[PDB]
Amino acid sequence: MELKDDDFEKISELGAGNGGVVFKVSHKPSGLVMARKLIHLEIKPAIRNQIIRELQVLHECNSPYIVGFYGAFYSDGEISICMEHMDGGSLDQVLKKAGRIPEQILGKVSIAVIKGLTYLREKHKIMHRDVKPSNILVNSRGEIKLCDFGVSGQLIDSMANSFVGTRSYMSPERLQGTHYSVQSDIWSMGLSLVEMAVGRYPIPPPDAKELELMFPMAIFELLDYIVNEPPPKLPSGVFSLEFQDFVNKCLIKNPAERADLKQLMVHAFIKRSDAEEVDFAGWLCSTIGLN
Ligand SMILES: Nc1ncnc2c1ncn2[C@@H]1O[C@H](COP(=O)(O)OP(=O)(O)OP(=O)(O)O)[C@@H](O)[C@H]1O
Ligand SMILES: Cn1c(=O)c(F)c(Nc2ccc(I)cc2F)c2c(=O)n(C[C@@H](O)CO)cnc21
Ligand SMILES: [Mg+2]
Repeated sequence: MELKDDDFEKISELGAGNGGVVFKVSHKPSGLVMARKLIHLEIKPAIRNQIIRELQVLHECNSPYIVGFYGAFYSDGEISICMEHMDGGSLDQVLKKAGRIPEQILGKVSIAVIKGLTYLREKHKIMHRDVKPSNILVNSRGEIKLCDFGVSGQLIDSMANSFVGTRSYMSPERLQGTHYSVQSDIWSMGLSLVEMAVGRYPIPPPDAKELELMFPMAIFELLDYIVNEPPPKLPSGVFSLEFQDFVNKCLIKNPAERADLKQLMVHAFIKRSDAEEVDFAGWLCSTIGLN
C-alpha cells in the first residue's frame, strides 16, 4: 500500500544528523513499526516531485545487507523516507556504548559492508557516497545493513550546501575534486573500521603514549591531514596482520592503486572472517542491552 502522513503516529525520536531527523513511528493501517526520516527541504514542487520519483527505485532494493524500504512521499515541507526500524541502531551508537569493537565482530561488519556495496553496484549501478558507522545499522536478529546511500541525483544536488564541519570519512580524491566513484567508498569503509577498532575517530593518529593508555581540530587542518599526510593504520601487535593488511589496502591514497570490492572479497581477513563462528546477535544484545 501507498504511505501517507496521516497514516503515521510518532513513537519516539531515533536521532538526527545534518539535514535529516529520524522518528520511530507506527504506521497505523499495517501496525508495522518503521523509521521515518524527514529531510526538511523547501524547493520548487517541480524538482521535489523528481526527488520522490527518483526515490521509488528503493522498492527494487531487496538485499539482506541493505535496510528495507517501505516508501517515500512529501508532506508539510518535508521529504519522508520510511525504512525498516533497526532495533540495535547504528554502529556509531554501538561504538558509543561498546567503547571499542572487537576484531572478530568487525570481520562480520566488513563482510556485510562489502556485499552491501557489491549489491548496489551490481544490481543498481550506484556507489554509496556516505559510508560511515552511523550509516551501518544493525538489529537483534544479527543483521548488518547499509542505509543512506545516494539513489537520487536531484537529492544529492539539493543537499550540496551543508555537510560535516568536522570528522570526514571522504576519500582524498573526493575532497580534492569531482573525479571520484566506487573506489571512494572503499576509503570510507577503511576509515570506519579503524575508528570502530580503536574507539575514536582515527585522525590525527594517537601518540605513542596515547596508544599504550588505550590498550579538537580545525576544518582545513583535518582535511589537509587526509589529503597530504600518510593514511592512518592499525596499531601493531594487538590486531591480526590480516586485519592490518585489510585496512592498509583500503586506505591507499591513490584510488586506482587502492583495493577494490572484488579484491577485498577474497582478502585473507575476509576469508578468515567468513569461517569464524560469531554470535553477533548475542554480542550486540549483551553489549547494548536487548532481547
Ligand atoms: N532505519 C533506522 N533504524 C533505526 N535507527 C536509525 C535508522 N536510520 C537512522 N537511524 C538513526 O538516526 C540517526 C540519525 O540519522 P541520519 O541518517 O539523519 O544522520 P547520521 O547518519 O547520524 O549522520 P549524518 O546526518 O551526518 O548522515 C542515526 O544516528 C541512526 O542512529
Ligand atoms: C542522496 N540521498 C539519497 O538518495 C537517499 F535515498 C538518502 N536516504 C536514504 C537512502 C536509502 C535508504 I534504505 C534510506 C534513506 F533514508 C540520503 C540520506 O539519507 N542522506 C543523509 C541526510 O539525510 C542526513 O540526515 C543524504 N543523502 C541521501
Ligand atoms: Mg545518516
